[PDB]
Amino acid sequence: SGRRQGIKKMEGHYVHAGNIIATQRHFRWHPGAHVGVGKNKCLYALEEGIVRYTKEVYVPHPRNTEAVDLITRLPKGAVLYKTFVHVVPAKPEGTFKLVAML
Amino acid sequence: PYMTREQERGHAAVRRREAFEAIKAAATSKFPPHRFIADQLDHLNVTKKWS
Amino acid sequence: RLGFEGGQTPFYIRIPKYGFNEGHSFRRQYKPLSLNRLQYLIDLGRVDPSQPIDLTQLVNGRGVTIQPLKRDYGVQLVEEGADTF
Amino acid sequence: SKSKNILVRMVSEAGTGFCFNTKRNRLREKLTLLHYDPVVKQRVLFVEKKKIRSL
Amino acid sequence: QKRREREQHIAECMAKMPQMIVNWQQQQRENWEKAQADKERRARLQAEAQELLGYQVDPRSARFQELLQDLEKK
Amino acid sequence: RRTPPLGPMPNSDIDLSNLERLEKYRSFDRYRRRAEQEAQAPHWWRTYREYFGEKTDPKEKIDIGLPPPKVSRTQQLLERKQAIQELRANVEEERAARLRTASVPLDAVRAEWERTCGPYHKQRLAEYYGLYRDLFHGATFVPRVPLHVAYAVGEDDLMPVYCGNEVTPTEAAQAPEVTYEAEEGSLWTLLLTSLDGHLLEPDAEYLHWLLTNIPGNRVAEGQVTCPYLPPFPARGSGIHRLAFLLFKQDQPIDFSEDARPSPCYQLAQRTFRTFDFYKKHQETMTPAGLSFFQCRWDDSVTYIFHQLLDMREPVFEFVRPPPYHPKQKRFPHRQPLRYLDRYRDSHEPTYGIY
Amino acid sequence: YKTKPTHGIGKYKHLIKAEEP
Amino acid sequence: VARKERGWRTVFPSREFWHRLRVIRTQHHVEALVEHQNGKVVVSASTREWAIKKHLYSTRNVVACESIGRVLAQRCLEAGINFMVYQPTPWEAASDSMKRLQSAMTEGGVVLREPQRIYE
Amino acid sequence: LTYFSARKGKRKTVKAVIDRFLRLHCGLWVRRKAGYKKKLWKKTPARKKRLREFVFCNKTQSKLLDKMTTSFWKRRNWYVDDPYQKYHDRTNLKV
RNA sequence: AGCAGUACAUGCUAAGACUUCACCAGUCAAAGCGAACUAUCCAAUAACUUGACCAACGGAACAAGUUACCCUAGG
RNA sequence: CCGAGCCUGGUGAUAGCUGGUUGUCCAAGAUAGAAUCUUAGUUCAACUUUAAAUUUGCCCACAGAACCCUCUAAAUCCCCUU
Ligand SMILES: [K+]
Ligand SMILES: [Mg+2]
Ligand SMILES: [Mg+2]
Ligand SMILES: [Mg+2]
Repeated sequence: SGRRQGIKKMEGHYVHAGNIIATQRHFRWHPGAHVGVGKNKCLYALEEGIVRYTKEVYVPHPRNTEAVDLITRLPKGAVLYKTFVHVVPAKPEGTFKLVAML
Repeated sequence: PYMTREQERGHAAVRRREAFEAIKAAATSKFPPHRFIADQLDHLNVTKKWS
Repeated sequence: RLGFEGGQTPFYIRIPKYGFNEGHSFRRQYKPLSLNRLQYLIDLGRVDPSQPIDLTQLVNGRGVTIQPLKRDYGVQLVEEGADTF
Repeated sequence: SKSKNILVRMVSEAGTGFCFNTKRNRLREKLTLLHYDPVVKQRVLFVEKKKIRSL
Repeated sequence: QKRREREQHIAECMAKMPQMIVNWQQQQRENWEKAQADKERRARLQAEAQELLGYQVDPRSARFQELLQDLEKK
Repeated sequence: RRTPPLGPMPNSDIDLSNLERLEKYRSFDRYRRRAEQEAQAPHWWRTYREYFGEKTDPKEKIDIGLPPPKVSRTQQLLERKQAIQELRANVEEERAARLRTASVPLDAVRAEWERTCGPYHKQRLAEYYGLYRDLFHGATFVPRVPLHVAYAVGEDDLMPVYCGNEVTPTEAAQAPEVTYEAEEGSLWTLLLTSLDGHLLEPDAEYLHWLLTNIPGNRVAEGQVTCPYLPPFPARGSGIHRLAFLLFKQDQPIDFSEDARPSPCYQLAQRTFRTFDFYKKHQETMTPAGLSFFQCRWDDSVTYIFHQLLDMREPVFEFVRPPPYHPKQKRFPHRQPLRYLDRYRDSHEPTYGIY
Repeated sequence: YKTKPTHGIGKYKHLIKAEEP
Repeated sequence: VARKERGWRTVFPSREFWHRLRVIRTQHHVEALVEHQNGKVVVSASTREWAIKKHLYSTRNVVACESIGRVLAQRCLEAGINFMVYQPTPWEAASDSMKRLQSAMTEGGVVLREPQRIYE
Repeated sequence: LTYFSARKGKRKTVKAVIDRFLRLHCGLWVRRKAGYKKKLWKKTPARKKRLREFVFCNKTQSKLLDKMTTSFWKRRNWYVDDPYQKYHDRTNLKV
């Protein structure tokens, strides 16, 4: 009676757009640059590139009542940190090619 | 150790790659052996006798 | 027996029925004859363009094979090779 | 026999005939909705018509 | 003919739809406002509490609803 | 197995013994202000700045411009403080501010801005647009001399160039009117370069205009080392950067090596690199002023190619990489029927041998 | 991750005084 | 066609922009910045500048915030910046200072909304 | 499965397979999803859409279906205006 | 846990992925269009659809006791 | 040996589970899982044979994978070089 959830793509792995980076019951890894979130908190790549995991300062949305209450009660000088997953775009959006010589 | 991890890096790359090419070349050269007429006609000698 | 999994519902049974093949035996079929094939047949002298070309001449020149028992209703001329016809 | 919610079929008022089942509270009047209607490609009034099942 | 009848039936009903949607939205707001009054109606009963601590059923509170019905009647 | 941190861990100075006595943020804004500050700081652990932040030489950018002007801070602070006390003294000023009817003269602000922070804001804009990266290979200068370039559009109108604003090639058909503050006796060089226009070499530029040995503000009297040529951004090639550079010469300079014929309609002869041109004359002239505008193709460009340049107009398109698909498999289990269309090249029916 | 030096970089409940519901 | 940095859905503010307007209000001054998503500051207007400060009775009031918007809008057009995103908090958006500053930007030609990316 | 019919001594086709599967001439088998018509009210739009897809069978299933049908069901057919005509032949398949 | 709240674009379509795993089933989703712009068969139905506490829950369409008179089976 | 006679035929009846299964040589070759009126059996899995096509496989540097209090160590995943 067990299921498989966790990191599908580890650090430095190459992902294509739409690849599921990780599956989680709760937010253990947060969406970074070019990483989308699903309804079930699934993390997926929005661009083709290399997966990177970093530690970034956490700032919740002002309307996230539950999270805003936490940060307001923190001692001044203390910053919350979380683990974020990013995708570093490997290719350019496009190139300019000569098509005609009018 | 005679070399550090950084200096060892890539020193054997060329040989390691060429060795795999030999493995690849052997694995793609499989084909049925040639068939020769002399082999088939030679079987007629089973009935070879002194005149 | 083949198709028995030892107790569970077989895969070929648990899939729902859908009319993929419904009425297949009554569907009309047409053998495709391309302009490439028609031109090739004319080039090799197997179909003569100087006379009316019908199913008999196409069949006689071995250009097409018609199976009436397999619901073939004739030949359907297809545009493949139109550029060089 | 009794359920908190009822499954009922909403029919479009446009007369196209598109209908979708919807959930409403048992103790409520006939439901009317502005659900989207594919046939007309725009939102249209939907009128509750027939009870399908009880949840 | 069947296609045309369905096409004409849809067109006729669609013509009446904009007015029907407007009328429907009005009855929604009407009931939306009645709901707002329902909240304040219970508040009015509390106004007649006269420092009554108990949250149990109050005869005056129920009677005032009947009295309000009497006020409406004319 | 645990590894000691490779440096000070976050939220470690915070004394947990007296948590209740510590001062809390109490507000989202205060936490956010501290959060942004912490993010900017460098950290031993992996951060977004590492992978996405641009990698640039740590050594400070060389400054090749004119020296900063000398200012007496004590006198400057004295006059400014007295000016504000005079302004605040007026009852009408206080009433206008309280009633929210007061406003600032935009024209007067820009006049003072040009004298004070404008050179440093133009440098920031030039840095953001990559002019220093592409013109001087990362060397930077502060445009101390405000350069005013305007294109006469029609008879009574003028299209100004303000460091990045868009000017169409039609408006730039003729040489612009250039003015700047120059003391008597000074000599200046003015060039116009297209950073993104070159059709053959990625790193090269086109010399659209080059005036040398300009005496003071009299641009017309300066020698025409290269006749003016309108910007011709190719259709579909995007937005191009056109940068006017003003150089303050230290003495008369011989530009015969950089001379070009009149008229010059050969793109090979107008191929230009500002870094190489400045490098040979760095001893004698210093970058003084900078203006630039953004240009994209317009109908007037076609005339330049066919008539002035006597060539066919090149057209470009923005082409994206072909969509990625996994390697097709013989049995695409659980994939929709349309899976086979992803690997299909022709939409028309095929008949094989038949 | 536990083994890595950055283990615990995102712990915050110690910073907040525990409250019993 | 340039890709915006999508993601960061669980944190504030969003990174999905090319340029954004950021307003920094201090105890004594008002500052408005236009910066690229990569963190570079394209143009800026601040009450600390003498050019603006000398025409202001106060540098911390609504009039100062409106004046910064009018000045920044002019500098934006000169720099070729016509579109940007503004990411305020609920209280900042409601405040009259930001309403006046936003109005000055829109009346100055800045749209305060960026065009969508063209994926295809 | 009948390998040798009582009257003809010939292999027989499993008609259960014909009812549920479509065989493309390339050897692929197409089927419907189980329960695509059942209890739609309690299924999300995304689940309903994948339930109405025509999906391919895996290698193991395809070989089993091939054994259960005789050669007649594997012949090439030229039906007029067949919706699956293009899918009968594979394209750009290296393997 | 075998539910409820509360919305009614839980619209259409479509790259790329995940999955208790084997299958069946299940899950996430860019772009785009349009909006907003904040189990199987069986049985009923015109259609769209609905229905077995099939709880032994991969479910035979539908069936209990007893044998110390016992019969057969191997371990 | 009649808790229901015997004989022939249906009949080489069915099930269940044992037992047996006949020359030589060479090559490869031992896995330990899921569903089921299913656990003395089976079919998809695990391992295994032959042929074929092609290109990496194994070992494994750093970096990297969560908070919630981790018994927290012994380890794992990922992984260039070799
Ligand atoms: K170029
Ligand atoms: Mg979308
Ligand atoms: Mg052996
Ligand atoms: Mg490896």
